[PDB]
Amino acid sequence: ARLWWTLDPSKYYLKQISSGGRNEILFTVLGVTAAYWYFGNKRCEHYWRRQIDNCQSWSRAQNINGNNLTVKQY
Amino acid sequence: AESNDATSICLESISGTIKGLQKANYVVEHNPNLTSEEKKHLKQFLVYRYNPADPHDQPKYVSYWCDIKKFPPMFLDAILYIKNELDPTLSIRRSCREGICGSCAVNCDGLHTLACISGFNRDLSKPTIITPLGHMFILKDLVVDMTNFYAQYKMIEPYLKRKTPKPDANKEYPQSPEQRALLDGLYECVLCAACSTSCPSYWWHPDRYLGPAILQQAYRWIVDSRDEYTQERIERIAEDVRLDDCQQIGMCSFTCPKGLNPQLSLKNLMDMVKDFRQKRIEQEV
Amino acid sequence: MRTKLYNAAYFLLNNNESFGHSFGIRLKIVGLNTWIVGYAVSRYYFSSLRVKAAQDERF
Amino acid sequence: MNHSCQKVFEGFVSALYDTSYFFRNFGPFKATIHYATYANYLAQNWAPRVSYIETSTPAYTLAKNKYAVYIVYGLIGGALIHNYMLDNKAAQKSQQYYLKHRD
Amino acid sequence: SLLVVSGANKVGQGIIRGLHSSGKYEKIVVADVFPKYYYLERYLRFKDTLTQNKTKLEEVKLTDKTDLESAIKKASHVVYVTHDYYYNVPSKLNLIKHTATLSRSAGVKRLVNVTPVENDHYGESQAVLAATQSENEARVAFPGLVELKTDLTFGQDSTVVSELLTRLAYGKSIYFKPSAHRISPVHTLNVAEATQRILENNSLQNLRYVARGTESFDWNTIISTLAAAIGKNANLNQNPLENIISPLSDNIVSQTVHHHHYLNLTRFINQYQEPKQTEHHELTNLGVNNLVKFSEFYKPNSVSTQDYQIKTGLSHWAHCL
Amino acid sequence: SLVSLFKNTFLKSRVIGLSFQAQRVMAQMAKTDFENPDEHFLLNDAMKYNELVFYGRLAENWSINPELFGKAELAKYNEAKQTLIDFNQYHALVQNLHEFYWELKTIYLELSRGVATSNFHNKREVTHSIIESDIKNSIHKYIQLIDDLKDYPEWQHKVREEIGYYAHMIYTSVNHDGNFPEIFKEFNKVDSLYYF
Amino acid sequence: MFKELIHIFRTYYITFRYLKKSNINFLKNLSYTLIAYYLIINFQ
Amino acid sequence: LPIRNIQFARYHYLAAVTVFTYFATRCCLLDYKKYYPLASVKK
Ligand SMILES: CCCCCCCCCCCCCCCCCC(=O)OC[C@H](COP(=O)([O-])OCC(O)COP(=O)([O-])OC[C@@H](COC(=O)CCCCCCCCCCCCCCCCC)OC(=O)CCCCCCCCCCCCCCCCC)OC(=O)CCCCCCCCCCCCCCCCC
Ligand SMILES: CCCCCCCCCCCCCCCCCC(=O)OC[C@H](COP(=O)([O-])OCC(O)COP(=O)([O-])OC[C@@H](COC(=O)CCCCCCCCCCCCCCCCC)OC(=O)CCCCCCCCCCCCCCCCC)OC(=O)CCCCCCCCCCCCCCCCC
Ligand SMILES: CCCCCCCCCCCCCCCCCC(=O)OC[C@H](COP(=O)([O-])OCC(O)COP(=O)([O-])OC[C@@H](COC(=O)CCCCCCCCCCCCCCCCC)OC(=O)CCCCCCCCCCCCCCCCC)OC(=O)CCCCCCCCCCCCCCCCC
Ligand SMILES: CCCCCCCCCCCCCCCCCC(=O)OC[C@H](COP(=O)([O-])OCC(O)COP(=O)([O-])OC[C@@H](COC(=O)CCCCCCCCCCCCCCCCC)OC(=O)CCCCCCCCCCCCCCCCC)OC(=O)CCCCCCCCCCCCCCCCC
Ligand SMILES: CCCCCCCCCCCCCCCCCC(=O)OC[C@H](COP(=O)([O-])OCC(O)COP(=O)([O-])OC[C@@H](COC(=O)CCCCCCCCCCCCCCCCC)OC(=O)CCCCCCCCCCCCCCCCC)OC(=O)CCCCCCCCCCCCCCCCC
Ligand SMILES: CCCCCCCCCCCCCCCCCC(=O)OC[C@H](COP(=O)(O)OCCN)OC(=O)CCCCCCCCCCCCCCCCC
Ligand code: HEC
Ligand code: SF4
Ligand code: F3S
Ligand code: FES
Ligand SMILES: [Ca+2]
Repeated sequence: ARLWWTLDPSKYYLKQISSGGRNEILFTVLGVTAAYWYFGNKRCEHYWRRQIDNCQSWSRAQNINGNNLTVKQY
Repeated sequence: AESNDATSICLESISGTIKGLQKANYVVEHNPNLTSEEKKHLKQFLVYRYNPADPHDQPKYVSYWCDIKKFPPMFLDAILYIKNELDPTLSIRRSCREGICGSCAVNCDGLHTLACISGFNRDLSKPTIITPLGHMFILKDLVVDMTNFYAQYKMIEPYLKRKTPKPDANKEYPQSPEQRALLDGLYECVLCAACSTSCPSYWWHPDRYLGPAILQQAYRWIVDSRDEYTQERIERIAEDVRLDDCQQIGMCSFTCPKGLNPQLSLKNLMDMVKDFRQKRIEQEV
Repeated sequence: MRTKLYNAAYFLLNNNESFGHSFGIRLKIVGLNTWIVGYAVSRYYFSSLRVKAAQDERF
Repeated sequence: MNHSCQKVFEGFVSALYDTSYFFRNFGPFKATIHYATYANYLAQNWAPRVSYIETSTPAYTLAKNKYAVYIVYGLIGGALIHNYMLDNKAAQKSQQYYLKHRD
Repeated sequence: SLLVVSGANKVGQGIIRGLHSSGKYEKIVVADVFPKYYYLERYLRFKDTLTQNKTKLEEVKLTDKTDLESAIKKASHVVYVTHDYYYNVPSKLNLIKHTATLSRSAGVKRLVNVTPVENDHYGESQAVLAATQSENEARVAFPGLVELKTDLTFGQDSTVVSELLTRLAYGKSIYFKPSAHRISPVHTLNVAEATQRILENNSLQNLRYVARGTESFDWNTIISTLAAAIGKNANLNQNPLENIISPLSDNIVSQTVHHHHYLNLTRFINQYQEPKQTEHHELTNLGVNNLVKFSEFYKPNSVSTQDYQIKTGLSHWAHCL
Repeated sequence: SLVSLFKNTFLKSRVIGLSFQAQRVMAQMAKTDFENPDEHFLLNDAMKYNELVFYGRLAENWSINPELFGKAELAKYNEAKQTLIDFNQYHALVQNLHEFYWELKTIYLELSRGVATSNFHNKREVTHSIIESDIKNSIHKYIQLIDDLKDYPEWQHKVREEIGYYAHMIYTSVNHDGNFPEIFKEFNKVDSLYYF
Repeated sequence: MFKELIHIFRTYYITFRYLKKSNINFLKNLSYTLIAYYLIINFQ
Repeated sequence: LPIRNIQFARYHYLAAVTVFTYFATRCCLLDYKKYYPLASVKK
C-alpha cells in the first residue's frame, strides 16, 4: 500500500492574488464585526430578563378559529 | 417480437449463481474407462476447456491422467502431450519453447507464469490445474484476449524520440557503460502479461490504469539516456490513474518468471512524477 | 452476440504474502474509517429514537 | 424490451434530454448558470487563507504578507476576550440593577 | 528580430522608440510582466506615439520562465532593461540571470543589458552592491554579454525624472534626503543611440560601457532645475505625513500608505551613488559624441504641466482596477 | 461617465490579461484526454481556466466605448476579444467530443457491468438488441467524425486514440457470431487493425 | 482524505465510474461548504 | 517553493478535523443511561 496521510496544505489552493497575499485581513474584519453584532444581541437578550408570574400574565385562550377555548366534561 | 425480461433474467442469474456455487469446479473425465488401480501410476491434470464458438459448450475442467515418465518436466510439455496424444483440439499459444517469446503465459497451478519454463508438482496424488490468465477474456481454452494489453502498450510511444540532431551521422548515440547498465534488468521484459494479470489495480481498472509491464516499459524509455523526451513521457504517464492507481502490492515482481522487478520501476516512476509535479512549480518562476 | 467471460484471478491464485501484507494495511484503514462513521451513525440513530410510552396507549 | 415500451422509453428520454437542454441553454437561465459557476469557483478556489506559496524574494514581499497571520490572530483573540469581558460586565450590571430595584 | 525584456518601463519605452524609428529589426517583441493593467495600458497608449514604419510590434507577457524561454528562442538580438516594479514581482536580480542563462542556452548573436540606476530596487540591504553582484553573475553566465549602465535619464522616456516632474506640476510634496554623490543625467535618446551602436557594430572587444552625460549635478541642483523648467516651486519635505512615517522605512504602515514607486523614488534619492567604475568606457567610445546637455534641455518654462496630467478623483482608482 | 470608465477599465483589464493566457489553457486542454478535458484544471492547477470560461461570454456580449480606448489599445482589445471568441469555440468543440466519448464509455460501462463477477443478479448470456443498435449507431457517428477531421491530422489521431479505445474494448467484449459482422462492419475497415 | 474516499469508490464500484471529474468536483465543493457550515453552526 | 505559515496551516487543518470529528461522533459526550443499572446510589 501507499502512504498518503499528511497535514500539509495542497498546492492547488495555495496561490496568492496578484496584488499580494489573499484577502485575509479584509475578511477577518467582517468576521469580527459579525461576531460582535451576533454576540451583542445574544448577551443583551440573555442577561436582561426576569420571569414575572401574576394574574396579569394570563390571557384568555382561543382556538385557531378565534373563538374562546372551552372543553366540555364529556 | 420480444418482451421485457428483467424478471426472468434476474431469477435465472440468482439461481445459476447458487447452483454454480453448489457445483463449482465442474469436472468431466476425459476417459472414464480407467481402473482406479491404473490411476495410481498416472498424474491428474485438470485443464480448463471452453469453446464460445460452439453455442452448446460451457466452461469446464477436463481430467487427464498421464504418465509423467513420457515427456520432459514442464507445464508446456504436459499440455502438448495431452494435445497430441489424447485430445488434439486443445488450444494454447506457444512459439519459443525456451521462455523467450512469452506467448505461453498461463495460470500454471495457481500462479501466473510461462508454461514452457515452469515445472509441475511431481507427486502423483495432488492434481494439477492449468487455466488461462485470470482477468483476461477467454477466446478458447488457454487462449485469452491480450488485445487490450497491446493497445495499452501502443499508448506509451515505445520508440526512441530525440530532440537534438546527431552531430555527425557516422557514429552511434554515445552512452557509457553506466548509462547502459541503468537499463540492465529492465529491457528483458517479454510482454507476457503474467505480472499485469496478477496486479489487483489492473483487475479493477484494466483500461484507465496501464499494467505494471507497460509502465515498466515507459520507465525503460524514460531512464534511457539517448532519448530526450523525458519530461514529456513523465507528463504523459501522469494523467488521471494511468500510474497513480498502482498501490505497490508488489505481486508484479513476485510473479515475473524472468526475475524482473516491475514494482521497483513503478516506485521510481512515482517518485519521478512527484518531482515533476513539484518542480513544474518550483522551476518556472 | 454471446458475451465473453473470464475467470476472476483472485478465485484461482494461490494465496500469497504480498496480497496479505498490502490488503492488511488497506483493511486496517478501512476498518478505522468505517468504525468512526458507524459510531457517528449509531449515535444519530439511537438519539433519533422516541420516548417510551405507557402500556396500551393510543397516540 | 417490448417495442411498445421501447417507443415509450425513447420518447420519455428524449423529453428529459430536451427539457434539460432547454433549461440549461435558455438565455436568462444560461446567463444565471454562467455567472453562478464563476461565483462558485471564486468562493471555493479563492477563499480567504493564511498559508500561501511565497514566490518573491524577501525584498519583493510586503510586510502585510509577513504579519497577516499575526494580525488575524490578534483580531480574533481580542474579539473573543472582549466579548468575554463584556459578558462579565453585563452580568454584573444586571445583577446590581435588579438588586437595587428590589431585594 | 529583437526581444526587449522589461520594455514597458519608461526607459525601456525610450529604447524601444529609438530602435523602432531606425528601420531594421523586421520584428520587435516587448516582453514584460505587466503586474497591473495600468502598466499595460500605459505602454499601449505610448504605442500610439510612434511613427509607423515597416517594423512590426508585438507584446508578450512574462508570466513564467516558459514564456521567457520561448520568446528568447525566437529572437536574434536581446536587450534587457531591468524592471519598473517593486513587490509582488519576480525580481530585478533573478530576472537578468535567467535572461543571460536562457540566451546562452539558445545561441543569441547579441545580448545587451541596460541597467539604469533609477530602476534598481533600493528597498533592500546593500541595494547598490546587490545590483552589481547581479550584473557580475549575469556576465559570468554569458561571457559575451554587453553591459550599459546608465546614470539617471531625462526626457519623456524616464522614470525618476518623469515622476518628479509630475509631482512638481501637481504640487505634491517630495520627501528629500539627498546623497552627496554627484549626478550626470543622460537623455534616453543617447541611450537608444548607444544601444543601436552596440547591436550593429559587432566585434566590440570592449564589453563594459556607461552612459554618463558630461555635466554633473547635485540632487538639490537637479530638483531646482526641474522646478524652474516646470514653472512651479519645490515642496521638499512639506508633508507632515511623510515626516511621521518616513517613507525611507519599510514597516507595514509605510508600505500600506505611500505608493511603492514613490517609496523607491525617495529611497533612490537617498541611496544614490555614482555608477561609473574604472572598468566602464563612456559612450564617447561608441561614437555618440553629441550628448544632449541636461541644463540646456530643461530651460526655464520649457516643460508644460499638461503633459503629465493624471486622473484625480475616483477615476484615479481605475488604476487600481 | 465614471461608471462607463470603470466598466471599460474592468473589461479591458480582464480581457487583455486573459488573452495572454488563452494559448496555454487551450494547449493544456488539448494535452489531456476527452474523458475530463478540464481534469488538470480541477485537480492540479487552475491556470486561469475558469477565468477564461467566464470572461469569454463578457467579451462576446458586453459592449465597448471606443472613446475610452486608444488606437493601439483598441486594436489590442479587438485582438484579445477575437482570441477569447476562438477559445469559446474551442471549448465548445472539446465539450462535444468529450460528450461523445462519454456516450461510448456509457455503452462500454453497461457491457462491463454485464460481465462483472459481482453481477450475480443481472447476468445475460446473449447481448440484447437495444445495446447492439446503440453500438452500431455510435460507431457510425464515430466513423463520420473521423472522416470530418481529415484536414486536421493531430485532431483525427487524438480522436482515434481516445474515443476509439472504448470502441475497441466493446469489440473485445463480445464473440464474433450473430450480428457481429454487421455491427462492426465499419469498425473492421481500419480501426480494428489499429487496435491490435 | 476526500480524494482518497473518491478514489476508493471509483476503483471498487463499477457504477461509480459513471461520474465525471466535474461531478466529483461539485460533490467536493458541496461537501466543503457543508463542513464549514457544520463547524460554524455547532458553535452557535 | 517556500510556503508562508505552513505550520499554522497544518495545525489549523488538524484542529478542523478534530472539531468536526468531535461534534459528528460526540466521542467525548457519551451517554451513561446504559450504565445506570450498574451504578450504586447515595442518600
Ligand atoms: C458581506 C455581506 C454581503 C455579501 C454579498 C455577496 C454577493 C455575491 C453575489 C455574487 C453574484 C455573481 C458574481 C459573479 C462574478 C462577478 C464578479 C467577478 O467576476 O469578480 C470580480 C472581482 C475580480 O475577479 P477576477 O478579476 O476574476 O479575479 C480572479 C482571478 O483569478 C484573478 O485573480 P488575481 O490574482 O488577478 O486577483 C484578483 C483579485 C481581486 O479581488 C478583489 O479585488 C476583491 C477583494 C475583496 C474585496 C475588496 C473590497 C472590500 C470593500 C468593499 C466595499 C463594498 C461596499 C458596498 C456598499 C453597498 C451599498 C449599497 O481576486 C480575488 O482575489 C477574488 C476574491 C474572491 C473572494 C471570495 C470569497 C469567498 C468566501 C466568502 C464567504 C466567507 C465566509 C467566512 C465565514 C467563516 C466563519 C468562521 O472578484 C469579485 O468580485 C470577488 C467576489 C467574491 C465573492 C462572490 C460570491 C460571494 C458568496 C458568499 C456566500 C453566500 C452564500 C449564501 C447562500 C447561497 C444562496 C443565497
Ligand atoms: C450476518 C447476520 C448478522 C446479524 C446481526 C444482528 C445484530 C442485531 C443488533 C441489534 C441492536 C444492538 C444494539 C446494541 C447497542 C449497544 C449500546 C447500548 O446498549 O446502547 C444503549 C442504547 C442507547 O444508545 P446510546 O448510549 O445513545 O449510544 C449507543 C452507541 O453505540 C454509543 O455507545 P458507546 O459510546 O458506549 O459505544 C461503545 C464503543 C465501543 O467501541 C469500542 O471501543 C470498540 C471495541 C471493539 C472490541 C472488539 C473485540 C473483538 C475481538 C476480535 C479478536 C480477533 C482475533 C483474530 C485472530 C486471528 C489469528 C491471529 O463504540 C461502539 O460500541 C462502536 C459501535 C459502532 C459500530 C461501527 C461499525 C458499524 C458497521 C458494521 C456493523 C457490523 C456488520 C457485521 C457484518 C457481518 C457480515 C458477516 O439504548 C438501549 O437501551 C438500546 C439497547 C440495544 C437494543 C436496541 C434495539 C433496537 C431495535 C431496532 C429495530 C430493528 C432491530 C433489527 C434486529 C435484527 C436482528 C437480526
Ligand atoms: C438572498 C441573498 C442574495 C445575495 C447573495 C447571493 C449569494 C449567492 C451567489 C449568487 C450568484 C448568482 C447570482 C444570480 C445570477 C445573476 C445573473 C445576471 O446578472 O444576469 C444578467 C445576464 C445578462 O448579462 P450578460 O448577458 O452577462 O451581459 C450582456 C448583456 O447584454 C448586458 O450588457 P451590458 O454591458 O449592457 O451590461 C453589463 C452589466 C452592466 O454594466 C454596467 O453598467 C457596469 C456594471 C459593473 C461592472 C464592473 C465595474 C467594477 C468597478 C470597480 C468596483 C470596485 C468596488 C469596490 C472595491 C474596490 C477594491 C477591489 O450587466 C450585467 O451583466 C450585470 C451582471 C452582474 C454584475 C456584474 C459585475 C461584477 C463586478 C462588479 C460587482 C461586484 C464587485 C466587484 C468589486 C471588485 C472589482 C475588481 O442575464 C440576464 O439578463 C438574466 C436575468 C434573469 C436572472 C436574474 C437577474 C438578476 C440581476 C441582478 C443585477 C445585480 C447588479 C449588481 C448589483 C450590485 C449591488 C451592490
Ligand atoms: C435503517 C436506516 C435506513 C437504512 C437504509 C438507507 C438507504 C439510503 C439510500 C441508499 C441508496 C443506495 C443506492 C444508491 C447508491 C449507488 C447504487 C448503485 O451503484 O446503483 C447501481 C447498482 C446496481 O448495479 P448493477 O449493474 O445492477 O449490478 C451489476 C454491477 O456489476 C454492480 O457493480 P457495482 O460495483 O456498482 O455494484 C455494487 C453495488 C452492490 O450491488 C450489487 O451488485 C449487489 C447488491 C446485493 C448484495 C447482496 C449480498 C450478496 C452476498 C454477499 C455475502 C452476504 C453474506 C450475508 C450472511 C452472512 C452470514 C455470516 O454497490 C452498491 O449498491 C453501492 C452502495 C451500497 C451501500 C448503500 C445501500 C445500502 C442499503 C442497505 C439496505 C438494503 C436493503 C435491506 C437488505 C436486508 C434485508 C433483510 O446498485 C443498485 O442498483 C442496487 C443498490 C443496492 C440495493 C440493496 C442491496 C443490498 C445492499 C446491502 C449493503 C449492506 C451494507 C452494510 C451496512 C448497511 C447499513 C444499513
Ligand atoms: C450560488 C453560488 C454558488 C453556490 C454553490 C453551492 C455551495 C455554496 C457556495 C457558497 C460560497 C461560499 C462557500 C464557503 C467557503 C468554502 C471554502 C472552501 O471550500 O475552501 C476549501 C479550502 C481548502 O483548502 P486546503 O488546501 O484543504 O487547506 C485548508 C486548511 O484548513 C488550511 O487553512 P488555513 O491554514 O489557510 O486557515 C484558513 C483561515 C481562514 O480564516 C480566516 O482568515 C477567515 C476569518 C473569518 C472571516 C469571516 C468573515 C465572514 C463575513 C460574513 C459577513 C456577513 C455575510 C452575510 C451574507 C448574507 C447574504 C448576502 O483560518 C484562520 O484564519 C485561522 C484563525 C484561527 C484563530 C485562532 C484564535 C486564537 C486566539 C488566541 C490568540 C493568542 C492568545 C495567546 C495567549 C497565551 C497565554 C499564555 O479552504 C481554504 O483553503 C480556505 C480556508 C478555509 C475557509 C473556510 C470558509 C468557510 C465559510 C463558510 C460560510 C458559510 C456561510 C453561510 C451563510 C448562510 C446564509 C443564509
Ligand atoms: C456500508 C454501506 C451502507 C451504509 C448505510 C448507512 C445508512 C445511514 C442512515 C442514516 C439515517 C439513519 C436514520 C435512522 C432511522 C431509524 C428508524 C427505525 O427503524 O427506528 C426503529 C423503529 C422503532 O424505534 P422507536 O419507535 O423509537 O422504539 C424504540 C424506543 N425505545 O422501528 C420501527 O418503528 C419499525 C418500522 C420502521 C422501519 C421500517 C423499515 C422497512 C424496511 C423495508 C426494506 C425493503 C427492502 C427489502 C429487501 C429484501 C427483500 C428480500
Ligand atoms: C491603487 C494601488 C491606487 C490607489 C488606491 C491610489 N493610487 Fe495613486 N497611483 C496608483 C498607480 C498604479 C500610479 C502610477 C505610478 C507610476 O507612475 O508608476 C499612481 C500614481 C499616483 C500619482 C502620480 C505619481 C505620484 O504622485 O506618485 C498621484 C499624484 C497619486 N497616485 C495620488 C493618489 C491619491 C491622492 C490617492 C488617494 C488615496 C491614490 N493615489 C490612490 C495606484 C493607486
Ligand atoms: S513484467 Fe515480468 S511477467 Fe510481465 S512480461 Fe515483463 S518479464 Fe514477463
Ligand atoms: S502487483 Fe499490482 S498495483 Fe502496483 S506495484 Fe505490483 S503493480
Ligand atoms: S513457449 Fe516460448 S516463451 Fe512461452
Ligand atoms: Ca531520458
